[PDB]
Amino acid sequence: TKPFTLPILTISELTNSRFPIPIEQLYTAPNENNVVQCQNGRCTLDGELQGTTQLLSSAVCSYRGRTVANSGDNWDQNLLQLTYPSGASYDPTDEVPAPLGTQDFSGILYGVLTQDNVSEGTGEAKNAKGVYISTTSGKFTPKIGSIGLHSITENVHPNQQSRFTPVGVAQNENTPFQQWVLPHYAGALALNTNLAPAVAPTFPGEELLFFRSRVPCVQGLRGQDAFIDCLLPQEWVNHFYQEAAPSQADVALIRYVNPDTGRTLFEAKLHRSGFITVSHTGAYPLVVPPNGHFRFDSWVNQFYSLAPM
Amino acid sequence: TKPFTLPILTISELTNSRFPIPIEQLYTAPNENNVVQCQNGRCTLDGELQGTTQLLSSAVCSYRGRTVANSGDNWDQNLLQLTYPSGASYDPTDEVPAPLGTQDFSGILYGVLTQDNVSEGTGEAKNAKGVYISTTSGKFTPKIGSIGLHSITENVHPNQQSRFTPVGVAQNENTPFQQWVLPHYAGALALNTNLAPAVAPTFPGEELLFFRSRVPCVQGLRGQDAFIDCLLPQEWVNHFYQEAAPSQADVALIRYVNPDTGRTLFEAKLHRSGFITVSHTGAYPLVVPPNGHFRFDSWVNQFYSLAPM
Ligand SMILES: CC(=O)N[C@@H]1[C@@H](O[C@@H]2O[C@H](CO)[C@H](O)[C@H](O)[C@H]2O)[C@H](O)[C@@H](CO)O[C@H]1O
Ligand SMILES: CC(=O)N[C@@H]1[C@@H](O[C@@H]2O[C@H](CO)[C@H](O)[C@H](O)[C@H]2O)[C@H](O)[C@@H](CO)O[C@H]1O
Repeated sequence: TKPFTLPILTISELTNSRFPIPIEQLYTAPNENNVVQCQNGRCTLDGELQGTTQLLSSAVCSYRGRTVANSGDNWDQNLLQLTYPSGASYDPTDEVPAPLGTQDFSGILYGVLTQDNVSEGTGEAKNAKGVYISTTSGKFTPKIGSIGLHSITENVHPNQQSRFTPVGVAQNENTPFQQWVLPHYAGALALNTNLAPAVAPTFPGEELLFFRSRVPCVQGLRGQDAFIDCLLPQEWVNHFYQEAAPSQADVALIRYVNPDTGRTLFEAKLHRSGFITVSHTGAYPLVVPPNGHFRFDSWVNQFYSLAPM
Repeated sequence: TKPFTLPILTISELTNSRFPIPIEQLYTAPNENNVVQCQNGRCTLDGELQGTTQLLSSAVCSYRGRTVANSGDNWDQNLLQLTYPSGASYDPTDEVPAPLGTQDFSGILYGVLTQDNVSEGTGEAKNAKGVYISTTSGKFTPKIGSIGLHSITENVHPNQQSRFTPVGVAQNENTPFQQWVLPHYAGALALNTNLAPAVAPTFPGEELLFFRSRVPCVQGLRGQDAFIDCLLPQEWVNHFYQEAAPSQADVALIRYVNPDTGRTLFEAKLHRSGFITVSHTGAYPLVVPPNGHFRFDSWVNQFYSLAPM
C-alpha cells in the first residue's frame, strides 16, 4: 500500500490554487453565511481532481480563444470563444461546471488580452488590452464556451486568436468581489452543475483552515484587502495527483512542525475529500514561523479530537 | 539509495521555468551563435537549485517592492526598490546573479504594476499601471535591488508598495528581444556573476532539447513568434528539489513514451547538471502525440550513443 505523503514546502513555497499568486498565510474563520464551494483547488487525498481543477497555475483564471465582435452592448464590446490549451473548441457536454481553470469567484476579474502581434512602429504596448471579465454580465457563459470582455485600455480587435492573462480583481460601484459566491457558469438565471461539494466543519469546535493570499485589486477596496482563500495549494493538488496514494481513513492527521526547533506548533485534520479543519473559534490569521510546514502523522477517523489550536 | 524519478506529466501539463506560461512543444536546434546560459529553470538532478531559480511560477519575471520617483532623465519615470516575497530588503551580497526569479532575457518585459488600492469612484483599472521593464536601461540593476519602470498607462505613484505582474515581452525600434543574451544584472558596463554554467552539446551529432513556449508580445514581432525556451520545466525543477535523489552517473537516460500505445518514440540524455541533449541535426519542433511523457530508464555515462531522433 503506497504511503500517503505531503510535499515539504513552506508557506512562501506554496501557490494559491484559485489565483496564480503565492500563499501568504494560513487563516481560519467560521463559515457563517458563506457557502464554501470553490471549484479550483479541489482534489481528494488519493489524487482525484474535482470541480474545475487542473494542474497548472498558469491556467487558473487564464483564457484563450477567438474574439467575436459584440456591438449593441454597453459592457462587453467583444466576446471570447474559448478554446482548449491547444486550440480545440471546448465541449460543453463534459461533466464539469465549466472549463478547467475558470474563475470560481463572483465579480470582476482584471487582466491583459494579447492578440495578433503588431509592428514596432505601431506603438508601446499596442498589443496589450486591459479588460474586465465580469461574472454578472449576461455574456459570462464559460460553460458553453463564451465569455464577455469589457475593454478598458486599447480597443480589442475581433476575429483574432487572443490570450487573457489575469492580473487581479476589481470592484466597481455595483459589482462586489465575492470569493465564495460561485459565478453563473451557464449564464444569468442558470444554476451550476457537476460541482465539487461544499465543505464545512462537522465536529464541535472546529473551523476550516484556509491557504490565504491577497489578490491585487485594480479598482475599489480602498484601505481593504482582496482576499482569496483556497482549501488546498496547487502544489498539494499536484502532489496528490502524482502520488495517488490510497486513503486509509476519513482523515489524515497532520502536524505543523518547525524543522530547526523540532517542535510541533499545532495539528489539524486533513479530510480525505481535500480540505483541512482545525480546533479554533473565531477569525484568526495563524502565527507560525516562516520555515514551518505540515507533516503527515497518521490516519484517523472524523471523530478524532484535535488539540485546540 | 533513493531512486531518481521524473514526474509523469504531459507537455500541456508542464510550465515554462523562464516565463509563467505553459509549455507548448519540444524543440531542438544547434547553438549556433547563442550562449545558452539561462538562469531560471536551472537545477541539478539531485535537487541543487542554480542561477536565479526558485520554486514558484508566480515569481518568475514578477517583482515587488517600493516605488521611487525618478525624474531625470531617461525612459524610467520610477524605480522599483526590490523586496523579498515578504517585504524583506534584498541583499546584494548573496552568491547569486540577481534576486531569484529575475528575468534572464535581454529586451523589454511588459506587465502591470499594482499599488495602494483606490476607491471605486477613481475609475476602472486605475490601480493597474502598464509598464515596460527594459534591460537596456541604465536603471536595470536588479543585482543591487533596483529596476527601472517605464510607464505606458496609468501614472505610477511614488513611495507605494507595489507588485509587478508579467504579461509578455515587447520589442521596439532599438531594443530587440534576445532570449539568449543575459541582461546586465548589475547595470550597464558591469558583467554578471554567480551564474549557472552555459550548456552546449559535447557528443557528436547531439543538440540541446528545449521546452518551448510562445510568450505574448505587446509590441513588435508582427507575423513572428516570441519564443522562450527553457532547459527544464518548472515541474521538473520542483520535483528534483523535493526528491534530492543522488545521481549515479553523468547522464540519466530518458525515454519519451506513449502510454496508450505502449511505444517509445525517442530517447534522450538528461545530464546531471539539468539539461537534455538529443541526437538530431537541424532546427526541429518535435512531432509527438499529446499524451506522451518522459520516463527515466537508466544511468549511463556522457559517451552513451543515442538512437537518432
Ligand atoms: C458601475 C455601474 O453601476 N455600472 C452600470 C452597468 O453595470 C455593469 O453591467 C455589466 C453588464 O452589462 C456588468 O454586469 C458589469 O459588471 C456592471 O458593472 C450597467 O450595465 C449600466 C446600465 O445602464 O449602468 C451602469 O451604471
Ligand atoms: C525606440 C527608440 O529608439 N527609443 C529611443 C530611446 O531608447 C530607449 O532607451 C531606454 C533607456 O533610456 C531603454 O534602453 C529602451 O529600451 C530604449 O528603447 C532613447 O532613450 C531616446 C533618447 O532620447 O531616443 C529614443 O528614440
